[PDB]
Amino acid sequence: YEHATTMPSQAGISYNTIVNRAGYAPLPISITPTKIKLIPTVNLEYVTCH
Amino acid sequence: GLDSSGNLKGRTMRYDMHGTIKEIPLHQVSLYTSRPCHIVDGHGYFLLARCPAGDSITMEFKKDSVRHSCSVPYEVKFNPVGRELYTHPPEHGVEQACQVYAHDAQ
Amino acid sequence: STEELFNEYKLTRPYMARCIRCAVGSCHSPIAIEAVKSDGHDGYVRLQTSSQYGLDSSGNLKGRTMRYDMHGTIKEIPLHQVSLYTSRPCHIVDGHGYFLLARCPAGDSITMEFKKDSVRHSCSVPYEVKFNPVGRELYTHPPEHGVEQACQVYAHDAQNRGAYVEMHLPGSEVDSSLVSLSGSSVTVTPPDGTSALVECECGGTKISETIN
Amino acid sequence: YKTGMDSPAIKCCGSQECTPTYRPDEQCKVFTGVYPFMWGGAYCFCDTE
Amino acid sequence: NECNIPGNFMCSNGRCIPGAWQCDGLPDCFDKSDEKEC
Amino acid sequence: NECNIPGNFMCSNGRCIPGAWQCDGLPDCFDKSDEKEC
Amino acid sequence: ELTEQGSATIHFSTANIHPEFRLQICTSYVTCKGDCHPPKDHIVTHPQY
Amino acid sequence: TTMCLLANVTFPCAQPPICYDRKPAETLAMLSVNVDNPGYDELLEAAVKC
Amino acid sequence: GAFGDIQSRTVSSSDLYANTNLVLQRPKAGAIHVPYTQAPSGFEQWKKD
Amino acid sequence: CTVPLAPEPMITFGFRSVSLKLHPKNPTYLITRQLADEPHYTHELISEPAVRN
Ligand SMILES: [Ca+2]
Ligand SMILES: [Ca+2]
Repeated sequence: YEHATTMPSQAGISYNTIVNRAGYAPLPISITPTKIKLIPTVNLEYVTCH
Repeated sequence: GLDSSGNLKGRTMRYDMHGTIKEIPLHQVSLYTSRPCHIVDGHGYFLLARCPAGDSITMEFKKDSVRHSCSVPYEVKFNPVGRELYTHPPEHGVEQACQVYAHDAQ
Repeated sequence: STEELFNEYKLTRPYMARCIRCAVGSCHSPIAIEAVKSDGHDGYVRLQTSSQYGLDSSGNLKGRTMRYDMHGTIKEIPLHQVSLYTSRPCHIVDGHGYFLLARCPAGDSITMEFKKDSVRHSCSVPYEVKFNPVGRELYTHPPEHGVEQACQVYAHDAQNRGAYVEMHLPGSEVDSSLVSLSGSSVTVTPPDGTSALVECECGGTKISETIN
Repeated sequence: YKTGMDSPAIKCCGSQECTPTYRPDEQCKVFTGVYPFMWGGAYCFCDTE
Repeated sequence: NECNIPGNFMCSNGRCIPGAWQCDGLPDCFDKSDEKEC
Repeated sequence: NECNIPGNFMCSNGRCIPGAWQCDGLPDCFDKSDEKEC
Repeated sequence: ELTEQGSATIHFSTANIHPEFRLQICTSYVTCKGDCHPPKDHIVTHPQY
Repeated sequence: TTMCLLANVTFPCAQPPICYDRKPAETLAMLSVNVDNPGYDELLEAAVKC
Repeated sequence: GAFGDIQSRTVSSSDLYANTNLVLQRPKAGAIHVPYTQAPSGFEQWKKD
Repeated sequence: CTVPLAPEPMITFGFRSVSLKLHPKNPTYLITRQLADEPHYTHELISEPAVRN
């Protein structure tokens, strides 16, 4: 059963929802994001010092 | 199955050789269609082998230095059972009914 | 030193196993073929058999031998008595432990066979053996000459690279030739220097680990 | 790939259970009503079970 | 028990041999099951 | 020099024999190079 | 089976998206009214009831 | 380094106490618990020979 | 039966994803072996395509 | 006689449709027919990986 939703990009806060199939019992879905990284593609050119 | 006189003997071939009936053991006789076959048993004029498919059949034995052979152009064919067309029978699978040559000489 | 590389297979023994296509029917065979791997190019397969190679019946080194099991009793022959074929005859290169390196043409099965004084042993398994050419000119026997290309073949020497197979304790093999009938009781004669165990349900539940 | 196989665990007149090793794509089915064989004759001595 | 192929004799170990190999004076079964009651 | 095959030993005449035939106790190369320095 | 003051539960099968039928129970007719919903499977392995 | 196991004795894996021509099944019991070991090859190659 | 039925994250990752449609079958009467059925290797079929 | 056994087809369901992914080991007949007055049967020999809708 294809179910699409949307979650805000904010850590710590639990995000709750359910899935209502039209003649069955509602299925609850919970997603709590903990740590959301962002890792760029990093390319060393040179180092320097004294 | 007969000895060179007329009585029982286990795994032997009996053959005419210019009048004088001779004999050899049956593990000295090889035969092949395309691959080598495997003789199971013999009884009178008939032999039960296990051959793969091929477009001829060659039987040969070897004396001390004289080699004898016969090749005839008879199609030897392989037949699977059921709706999967194997060339060599498998190691496992569902049991199925078939129709093979009986090993005994009954 | 090659003995530091053969030292692993001193720890092990050959065994008998099930071959569905033997010399007459479906037997228990000394030369059961566990696998055939043929992923190199110019015709080189790698059998994993039930026998062992390069070792004699005690556990030392001999050059070209096959060490198989025979109902418990571990026997040997030279390697040039063993032949195998797929559709044409193959050509054995060498062996090391449970493995062998042949030079086989393409076909749909492997049939290893050797011959004793009168008993002929065989094992055929329906494993496809495939032949892989290099480049963009499809041959079937490699040519006399041309140019050279980067191929991958199975190596001709045993050498410790990062790939392992797994050993285990053997189970108990029931052997009939031990139990015999006396006048009124059941006589069990375990082999010399070797324990056994007998389980019966002639009276009640029974277990006894007898030693010689 | 290479399908790894385990050696068959036979209990003579008993019953067995499934112990998961969590290996990849691992299957473990248990078959009753067996009468297995070695080279030295029959292995178990029961007819069923 | 019974061999799958009809004209066969079954040894002690389950190996099926031809029926003309039973009681022939040559051992074929492990522990001679074709050489017991001849 | 070097053999094309991954694991072969090259004789004096250039014939490549496998690596476990070097110092094994049998002559394989013409004039036995494999059996010189063991 | 009927008790004195209990409640009997039956199972039925339909094609109706708004089923409504008179249920005869041994003398009398009671009206059963509701709204059915589409099932979860496309292809099943038993014929139609 | 890496210490193999035969008992509660953390011994160096290249220094075996025993050999295979001495004990039939104690080298085998040493290779029992030492399967999950990054020095299994060192242990075996040092542990067969004297 | 297609590309990537075996997925190891690196070459020596010691954690592989296997979806090979492996099914265990019932052994033959009087035989100790593990029979199985599975879809063939998809890396070989990808080399064939 | 012991006969082989093909791999399990991978059945994907849709509205009034069945798809079949078929990976055969050796060539294998797929025989379909409808359970109506017109069966419309289909006797096919599949030797390669093939999808049949
Ligand atoms: Ca006999
Ligand atoms: Ca040499």
